[PDB]
Parts: sequence; C-alpha cells; structure tokens
Amino acid sequence: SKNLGGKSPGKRFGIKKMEGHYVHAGNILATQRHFRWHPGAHVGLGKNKCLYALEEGVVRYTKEVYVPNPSNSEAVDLVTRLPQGAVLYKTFVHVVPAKPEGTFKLVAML
Amino acid sequence: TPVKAGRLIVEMGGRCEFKEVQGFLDLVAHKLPFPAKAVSRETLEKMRKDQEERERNNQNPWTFERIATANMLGIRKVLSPYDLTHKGRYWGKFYTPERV
Amino acid sequence: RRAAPLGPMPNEDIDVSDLERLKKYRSFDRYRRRAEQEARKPHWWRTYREHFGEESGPKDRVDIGLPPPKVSRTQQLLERKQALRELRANVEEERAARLQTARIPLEAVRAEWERTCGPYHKQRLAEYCGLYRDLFHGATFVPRVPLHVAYAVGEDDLMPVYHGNEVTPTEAAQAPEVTYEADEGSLWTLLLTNLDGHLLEPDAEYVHWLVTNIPGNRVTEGQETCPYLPPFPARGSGFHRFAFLLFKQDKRIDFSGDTRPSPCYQLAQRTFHTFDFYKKHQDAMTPAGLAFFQCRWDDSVTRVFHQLLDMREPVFEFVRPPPYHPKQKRFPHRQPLRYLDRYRDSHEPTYGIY
Amino acid sequence: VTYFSSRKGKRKTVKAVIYRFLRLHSGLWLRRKAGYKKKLWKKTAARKRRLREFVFCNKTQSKLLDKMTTSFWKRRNWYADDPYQKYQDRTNLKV
Amino acid sequence: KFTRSRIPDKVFQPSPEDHEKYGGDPQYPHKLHIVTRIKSTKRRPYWEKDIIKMLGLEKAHTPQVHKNIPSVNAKLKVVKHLIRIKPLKLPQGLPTEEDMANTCLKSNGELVVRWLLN
Amino acid sequence: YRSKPTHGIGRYKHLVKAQEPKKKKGKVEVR
Amino acid sequence: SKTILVKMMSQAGTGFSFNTKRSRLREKLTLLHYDPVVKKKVLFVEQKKIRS
RNA sequence: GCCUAACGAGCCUGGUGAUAGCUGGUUGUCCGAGAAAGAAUUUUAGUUCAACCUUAAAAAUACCCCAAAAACCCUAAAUUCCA
RNA sequence: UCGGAGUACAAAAAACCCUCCGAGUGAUUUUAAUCUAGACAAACCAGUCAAAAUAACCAUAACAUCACUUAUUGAUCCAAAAUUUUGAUCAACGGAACAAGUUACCCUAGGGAUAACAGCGCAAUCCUGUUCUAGAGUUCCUAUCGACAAUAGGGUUUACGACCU
RNA sequence: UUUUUUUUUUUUUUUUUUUUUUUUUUUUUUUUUUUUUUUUUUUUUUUUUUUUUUUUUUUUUUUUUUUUCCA
Ligand SMILES: Nc1nc2c(ncn2[C@@H]2O[C@H](COP(=O)(O)O)[C@@H](O)[C@H]2O)c(=O)[nH]1
Ligand SMILES: [Mg+2]
Ligand SMILES: [Mg+2]
Ligand SMILES: [Mg+2]
Ligand SMILES: [Mg+2]
Ligand SMILES: [Mg+2]
Ligand SMILES: [Mg+2]
Ligand SMILES: [Mg+2]
Ligand SMILES: [Mg+2]
Ligand SMILES: [Mg+2]
Ligand SMILES: [Mg+2]
Ligand SMILES: [Mg+2]
Ligand SMILES: [Mg+2]
Ligand SMILES: [Mg+2]
Ligand SMILES: [Mg+2]
Ligand SMILES: [Mg+2]
Ligand SMILES: [Mg+2]
Ligand SMILES: [Mg+2]
Ligand SMILES: [Mg+2]
Ligand SMILES: [Mg+2]
Ligand SMILES: [Mg+2]
Ligand SMILES: [Mg+2]
Ligand SMILES: [Mg+2]
Ligand SMILES: [Mg+2]
Ligand SMILES: [Mg+2]
Ligand SMILES: [Mg+2]
Ligand SMILES: [Mg+2]
Ligand SMILES: [Mg+2]
Ligand SMILES: [Mg+2]
Repeated sequence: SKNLGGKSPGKRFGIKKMEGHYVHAGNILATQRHFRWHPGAHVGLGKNKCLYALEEGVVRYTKEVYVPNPSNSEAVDLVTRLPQGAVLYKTFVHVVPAKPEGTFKLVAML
Repeated sequence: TPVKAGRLIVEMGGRCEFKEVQGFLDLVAHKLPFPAKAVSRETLEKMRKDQEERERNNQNPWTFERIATANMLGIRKVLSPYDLTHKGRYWGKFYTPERV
Repeated sequence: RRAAPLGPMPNEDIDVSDLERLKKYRSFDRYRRRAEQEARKPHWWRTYREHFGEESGPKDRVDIGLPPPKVSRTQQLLERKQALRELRANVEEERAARLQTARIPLEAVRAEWERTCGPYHKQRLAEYCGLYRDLFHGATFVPRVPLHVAYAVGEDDLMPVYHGNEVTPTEAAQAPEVTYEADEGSLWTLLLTNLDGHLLEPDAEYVHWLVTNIPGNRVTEGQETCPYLPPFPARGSGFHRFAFLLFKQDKRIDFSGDTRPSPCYQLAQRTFHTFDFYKKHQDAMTPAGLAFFQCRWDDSVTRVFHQLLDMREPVFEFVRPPPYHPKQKRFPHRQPLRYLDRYRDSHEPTYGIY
Repeated sequence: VTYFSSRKGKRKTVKAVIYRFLRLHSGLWLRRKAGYKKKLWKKTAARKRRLREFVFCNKTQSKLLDKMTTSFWKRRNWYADDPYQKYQDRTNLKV
Repeated sequence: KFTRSRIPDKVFQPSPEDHEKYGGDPQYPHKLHIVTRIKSTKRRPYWEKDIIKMLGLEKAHTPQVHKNIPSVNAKLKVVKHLIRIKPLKLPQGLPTEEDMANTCLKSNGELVVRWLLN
Repeated sequence: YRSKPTHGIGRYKHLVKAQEPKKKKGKVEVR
Repeated sequence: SKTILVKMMSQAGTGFSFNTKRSRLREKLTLLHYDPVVKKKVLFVEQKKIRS
C-alpha cells in the first residue's frame, strides 16, 4: 500500500448546547472548524472559532442577514459581486439573558 | 458503464416500421448481460399503462408499499431502507415488472 | 429528508440563469442599506427581534389628545416651494456653500421644530423613556402645545427643563415657571408626577405640584391642589423621572377627594395613580403638554428628608447577583488548588476541636 | 509495593509518591502538571500558565496513592506557616 | 443501518368504510383503550422492549386499560405490531364504589357492572 | 438543518459565478 | 534556512531573560519587550545563544 | 565424537516450594442480581484505566419525548436537545 | 508520530497492509503579561477556550500575522543552566540509559487462536454443455468450426479462506 | 563546549623561482580630467623547534562554517 498517515482521531467539532438550554457565562456553545454558526448577541468568538456565552440565559438560533466587516476584502468583494436583490443570510446563535443586572437593596436607613 | 433497469441503451429512428427493428435488435438485447427488449414509444406506453392498471386493480388489500410504509408486523427489521422506494419491485440488480 | 418552506424564500425572486444581464450593486453602503431594510421585515422564521423583545410587535396605541391642526397641504407646499426658490435665487448663499463658511439660526430652527415637528419627537422620546407605559399603560398622546419649564437658580441663572434633561434637586428646590401659548378662554391643569421614588408601592407614583383650573397662561392665578415639593430621590437608586403633564379642560372641574392639605408632608396622602386620575377626569381633561426630566440624588435631599418629611434618609445600593458555581465534587479532576477557595464560607481558619 | 517487610514485617511505601505528590487531610492529592519545565519558548502563555498551575487527582489515582503510601503520610500535620493548612480541610461538601 | 421507523400520518387517516367495517362511531371517538400483548419482545428492538415495559404489558394475554390521548397513542403506534387494541365499552356505565367487587370484563370488549347476581 | 423548512437560506454560491482562480487564461471562444 | 535560539536579558538592571527564535544570518537581536519586574516596556538585547 | 545405557556439554546434593503472560485440576445445598470489548502497552496468549455489572448508603429526577432548533453547491433511512 | 478529504450522506465517535494530500517548518513585526469565573474534549497523562480585575501604549485593539492553518511536534528521571532556562529520526514517535546474526546439533511450555498433506466453503482459474450469427468452409452460419457476447451446471489443477484436528 | 579550514603587498588570486591584476607615487599623452604607455615601492598574522625550499608540525588572539543531547 502507498497510503499512510491518514489515521487521525476526530476533533469532536460540533454543537454543544441546543436551543432552549439554560447556560452560564463561559460555557462553550459550539465548536467548529469553519464558520458554520456565527455568534450573535452575548456570544463571544474565540481565536479557534469557538462560541461561548458571555451572559447567563437561554440559547437561541436564528437566521439573520449578514453584513461583513468592511476590512474583509474577500467578503466585501463577494458583497459587491452579489446581484441587486441578493442578501446574505447566516445562522446566528444568541443568548437571551435571564438574570437581571442587579437589584437595589436598602443597606442603611440613616 | 453502470446501467440501471429501465434505461435505454440504443435509440433508433427513421422511416421504417417496428417489426424489422425489433427483429434485428432482439439479438442485441439477448446478447446484452442484463435482460433487455426491443421496444418503441407505443410499446413502452402500453407496458407502463398495463403496469399502472394492474397496480390499481390489484385485488388483495395488502401491498408491499403499504406494508413497508406502515411498518406492519415490524417488517422494517427484515427490509432495507431502499425498499421503501423500490416498493418490492427491485431486489439487488434484478427487477420484476410483474410484482406490482 | 426535505420539508417545504413555510413561506417565500428570501432569494427565490431573482433568476439564477444569466447573471451577467442582471444589475449588481458595487457599493458596500448600498448592500448595507438593502440588508437593514430587509432585516426589519416580519420574516416567518425565528428572528432576532422575536427572541430579544420587539415589544410584542405591532401595538394598536389608543390616542388621547387634541386633533392635529388642519393645514392646507397645497398652499403649504406652494409657500415652501416659493421660499426655497427665493433662497436658491441668492448668489451669496451659494458662494458661502462653495467656500464652506455658513451658519444657521439655531434659535429659529428650534422654534420652527417645536412648532411643526417637535410634538412627534417629544412623543417618541417619551415612548423611549416609558412615560406612557407608567402613566396610562395603553395610550400615548401627541404633545401638541409647547411647554417651557424653567427653574430659577438665582437672579440671572435659569435652568430649562427639556424632554429628558438632568436637573438636580438643588436647582429644583423652588417652584418652576411654566410657559405655554393659550387664549383667555380655556382652562388648564398642571401636574408634576415623580414616577420613581415610592418606597412601598412599585405601581404608584408621587405628586409634587398639582395645580388645577388655570385661566389661560396665568398659572399662578389658578388654585393649587398640591403645594410644590422638592424632589427627594434615593441616594442609591438614582436617576428618577419627574414629568410635568399639562391637560386642557372645558368645564370647571371641582374635586374634594383629590384635594391636598397645605402642609401635605404625608407620603400616604402623596400617593397617586395617573390612570385612576384620568379615569376620574376623562370627560373634560385631555393631555396636551408633556415635559419629563431626570433627577439624581445630591446633598439637598438630606434636608428634605430630615426637616420636611421628618424621616431618616434611606440609602440603597446596586447589589449584584452572587457568582454561579457548580456543585462541589468529592474528587475534582484536573482542577487548580484554588478550587477549594470557591466554596469557602469565610477567610478565617476554623479549628473544630483544637 | 512491599506489603510485608523483611525486617519489621510492616508495610513500606514508595518514595516516588511522597517526592512528587502531596496529600491533604481531606483525602485529596495534589500534583504538578506534567511538562511544566520543558520547552517553554515553544508554548503559549496560557499553556505555560496551565502547566505552572497545580492540579488535583481523581478517585482512582487517589485510591492508588493511598494504597501505595502508609498511614504515616495520612496523619494530620500542623506545620508552622504551612501554606496548605487552609486547604487541609473541606467545607460545604453536600454529598 | 436499522433504526426506528417513521410512520407517515397518512396511515392513521380513517376511511369512511373503516368505521362500518370495525364497528366504530364516525362522530365520537371512544374513551379508553384495552390493550393486549400478543407477540413477544424477543427478537425486537430495545426501544420497543422499553415501550412495552412502560406500558405495563409485561404479562402477555392480559388486558390493560389506557387513555385515548395522543401521548399514549404515540407509543401504541410505535408498538402497534405487538398488541391488539379494542375500545372499552360500558353498557351499564361506570361502576360505582358499591359495585367495584362485582365487576367483570367480557372478552368482547365490554365491562359489565353487575356480575353474578346471587 | 437539512430537515428544517429553513434549509438553504444561506445558499449564495448560485448567486455569483465568478470562481475562476486562474492566472491569466482567456476564453476567446465566442463564435 | 537554519534558525537560532537566543536568550535575551533585560536592560533595566533586573535579572529577566527570555528565549526567542531568530534567523542565523541576521544581526544581533535587539527588541522591545515587557518586563513584569519593573512592569515596563524595556529594551532587550541578545545575550546568549542556547540552541541552534 | 566419547567422558558408565538420554552429552551442542556428565551425574549427585544444595540454592529449590527456581521461575513461568503457558497447559491441566481446584472437593456441600439452595436463593438474588448478573457482563462480548473504547484507550495505552517489546502490546494484542497479558495487564492498567474508561464504559457496563454486584453488595451497601444518600438523594432526585430518570427513559418515550409534541412543537421549535442543529451550513454552507445535491443528498435516503434517520440522529442530538427538550414539554 | 500528527493534521485534511471519503469511507463515516444530517449531534459526536467509529477500523482495515482502505483511496488521495501533506507535516518533523519558513518569512515579517503589532515581541504577543499577571491573575481568575465558567465551559469543550478526554481512561489517565496530556490538549483546548475564556468573562471580569490589574501593568504599558490609542486615552476606541491587542487572538502576533501569512504560507488549504488544521499538523509543524516529546511524559519522568539526568545533565548542563545559574534565579531562570535549554534540551539527540526515544521516528518501534506514551518512550528500557547503553545489547547483532545462525541453529537441519537443538531444547522446553503451549497453539488447529497459526501454516504445509487431507477434508470443507467459493469458483478467480479449470471443464462442460446450450443462446446469438458476423466470418471460415468454391456458392452455403450451424458437414466440421466459429471471434466480440449471454445463460446454466461440475468441483479434477493452481490460487483464496483458516472451520476440524 | 566540541569538530574543521585558516591569518598575503593597501584590495583579491595563486605558489615557494614569493608571482598576476586592482590601489599608491614619479613621468608621458590632453587645454584640463578620464582612458591609455613606462619606472618604483609594496607580504606568508605572531612563538618555537627544522628541512635542500618551505605549502613540517606547535604558543596568543581574530573572524569564522557544522554539531551542541531521545529522555
Ligand atoms: N466477554 C464476555 N464473555 C462472555 C459473556 N457471557 C459469556 N461469556 C463467555 O462465553 C462462554 C460461555 O458461553 P455461554 O455458556 O455463555 O453460552 C465463556 O467463555 C464465557 O466467558 C459476556 O457477557 N461477556
Ligand atoms: Mg480521517
Ligand atoms: Mg482512529
Ligand atoms: Mg405636504
Ligand atoms: Mg548417561
Ligand atoms: Mg510455579
Ligand atoms: Mg502473553
Ligand atoms: Mg437468576
Ligand atoms: Mg452471554
Ligand atoms: Mg421534535
Ligand atoms: Mg426530559
Ligand atoms: Mg464532556
Ligand atoms: Mg478582559
Ligand atoms: Mg513500544
Ligand atoms: Mg507506541
Ligand atoms: Mg495518543
Ligand atoms: Mg548437514
Ligand atoms: Mg516440543
Ligand atoms: Mg482453525
Ligand atoms: Mg480468533
Ligand atoms: Mg494424506
Ligand atoms: Mg488445504
Ligand atoms: Mg478430516
Ligand atoms: Mg475463492
Ligand atoms: Mg458453480
Ligand atoms: Mg465466407
Ligand atoms: Mg442476456
Ligand atoms: Mg476433491
Ligand atoms: Mg495444494
């Protein structure tokens, strides 16, 4: 045989948290090799394209328009080459916060 | 070259009748590996209409497609996922047109 | 397995074949405009607004206010076109535009804005600040008439009260002056309501100055139901909202249940509900003026709490929820040495029997 | 592991465990991360911090270390200015 | 790969002649199911075994009464090839507390309230 | 997802056909 | 092209050295790094050669 | 080759109850529950973990799981998450 | 030894002495810190992210970047370092600090878990018949043959399997 | 740290008859430079022990190229 080195364990690249799951801050929502799910509100983006919740709440998945950063040359060129009626759509993952920021409690009645 | 059942191999035309073309194409059909026939537009239409008529006037209420779709008797354990589309007419590379 | 879409697809209108004959936009600005225009449409799939609170989408707002002024549209357009032609006829303005040296009469712009399109901006600002959500809970009005509220900080210092401005209790200690154009044939009522500051009832609001039966613009001559009271926000929970509401009324309204005493230093008596008030006086009163402003705690609130209200000053604090920690495990695996510190009751060494 | 010694007949212990491990009185075992002194220039700052940070051992490793170590090392030690005296005990363990 | 079998909704759409053939009421559906396990769960998938366990049909040829709700109808559809299902009939109505010890279940699918009077 | 009704909402490669990563080759074949 | 590993010390007087990969055919390395001992942006020059 | 009937290195005793991942055997009754393999290894004739399983003890959610959700050129049987 | 694609079509994993790409590093400056919630993955060892808070620069970013960016790398112990680091195709790449051939003069414990002879499965190979006619046969497919092709049968040779010893 | 080539007129190549082109100086050519034609000087980095000559081998430093440790 001439083929060698093909053997390699999988990287477990997939979606960790499904819609409706109550997650906390820092929980990795999903891991991916390429950009399949894009972060939305309260979802960060690690340097390895991982998605982690910044707030504690409920995970949701939506289909939303895609407006690329103007500095991304390939994305800008694709946008300019798109026809007049075309609008890019991407699957975004969001976290809807549940706990409020805080409460006002009486500390001293002086 | 892979060939499935129901696929034409050689298509002929001209100002001739059907008897002679069938006569000199039956030998080629026989020499072909898979079973084959020398058909025409009229013959293909006739056989398809006969198949539809048989499948619509079949007397027994139990049919392979109905049983496979309804998972009657738990027959999906014995059957194959492709059987849901084949409807019992195709088994391996062999096709039986008389099995509804 | 494939499923049928529940409605029209976004990019199913344009033809895939013959892209070269189809016009494209080459501007990122054009693409951004198109994307933002499409993002506001009610798509049949799960969108961002539905999950992040678009405020129940459409809402049939009940309108309680004066009818809009009836203006001849054709004559107004003709006059505006004539004015624009006269302005463009000048050469000096064009020279100034070319030389980039031009100024604008901001005072006249403000006056014209208040006259024609100020009410709508004030209404949307009040909607953003949630005035109608807490005053009527189902109705938003158009502040047709202007309302200029001003506090006097001295002899030559005047602090205006615009829609959403920040005025401290030091400037708000004295009763402000209210100005509005009105003929000598109508009756008006002015009500200063503090939406935030009630210690007991979250759904109730305080009244600082309620004066009814105003003949025309003469606010002083009208009888005051509730004497003016300086704002008293809490030290911790700051930035309360104080709103002046001006209502136009037809009949001479007399009420004995809502009458307040001259001292009026009891918070139990200074408990108000604008919804119930407008239910009581809905036949005659119609809101036409609104001016809301923000107010935070300062050193002047202590004097109001002590001398006037005869109360101890309440102090609040914005406390945050405690950090979340998972259930402590018997044998944590690959955890740092500080894992035990996350569940420590206190940073004090505890000796059980020694 | 010598279950029965030749001289005294007691049970000995392996010195490697005491050299490269630390046992808390709560039953937990403390160890260093493997490879925290090898090729530091080739590793990222976060990886180096992970290597330098201490770690704990799971139930199987803890039981193995307890079997391989005698009862002397499981005693309660009150050292002077002991950094781990705070971590010796366990609190709020709801099991 | 052999997995669970999806059953299309077309199968459970009754024909007008089905009511007359099976003696069912075209207007008002029955209220309770009498289910009896006919075949064994051996040589059958573990999910079917679990469904038959949670349906309380461990003992074969022993009728069990269940609701006519879709929640249990889903499992009954899953394991429909191993059970016989009949509608519960009440010619004498629901038995009261004074007739609980004198009830009986005839094989035709009806529940008699007064059984063996003296 | 493939089974979801919203499948292919991000399909965009059919809207643009400029995917020629060649150095300088020209067609010059329009008869 | 062969690389060279160089140990560079701080010029702030405090003892603080770090290793860096460099090209062999280049001059003496002199960069601006961060010193946590003085917590400042300091000039670091090549001092020693450790690995080829 | 021969060295007392077996010599690629004699025989006896002692070490010696040599050591064997290898073969063979392992002695009364009844009852309960009850396992076919993922990772390393001079390792695939074995060991050490993980997943299952057994005796006890704590608790509370456990399997089936409707919607809704999981990618971008086409893609079946169906999968994961939850009322 | 490590990574990518299909096998493995849609959460994850998933093997073969299965079919193909590679990797055991280069170039540049933005020389890329401390501490700590909460998570992925995993038998373990390892590998991955990362909110807030601090030190220096805009007083608005710092994940070093690019080469399909995913792989470009190594656990104790030990040596040399001197305060803080470095490390040999352990390449059999979870790795003994350093050890080659032959035994038909061989021995021992086992294995039909594993070969050679036999038996058995299949029929690649082999042997049979029939179907098809282009062509040979002076004209004429079938007196005698009959290429390119089809179907069915037998288990004599070799090969394959490793089921009984 | 170890292995190896080594140190040439002012600059580079050889070789032991220490030579050949650049550079310098003194002349000529030109109105003056440049180009070109003659003459001259110009060295084995240093120590030590030698051969028939030294390109025999050793002391102090100078750049140097490769290696600089599986664990
Ligand atoms: N690995 C494994 N072996 C089993 C299991 N059950 C039976 N065996 C093995 O099967 C043999 C006995 O066959 P049985 O009596 O089960 O038919 C024995 O070699 C026994 O060890 C099991 O669940 N797992
Ligand atoms: Mg692979
Ligand atoms: Mg693998
Ligand atoms: Mg108009
Ligand atoms: Mg003898
Ligand atoms: Mg023995
Ligand atoms: Mg073995
Ligand atoms: Mg039993
Ligand atoms: Mg068994
Ligand atoms: Mg569902
Ligand atoms: Mg559930
Ligand atoms: Mg996990
Ligand atoms: Mg931060
Ligand atoms: Mg090995
Ligand atoms: Mg290995
Ligand atoms: Mg490994
Ligand atoms: Mg011989
Ligand atoms: Mg033998
Ligand atoms: Mg065998
Ligand atoms: Mg075997
Ligand atoms: Mg024989
Ligand atoms: Mg054989
Ligand atoms: Mg035999
Ligand atoms: Mg064979
Ligand atoms: Mg055969
Ligand atoms: Mg012929
Ligand atoms: Mg044929
Ligand atoms: Mg034979
Ligand atoms: Mg043979």
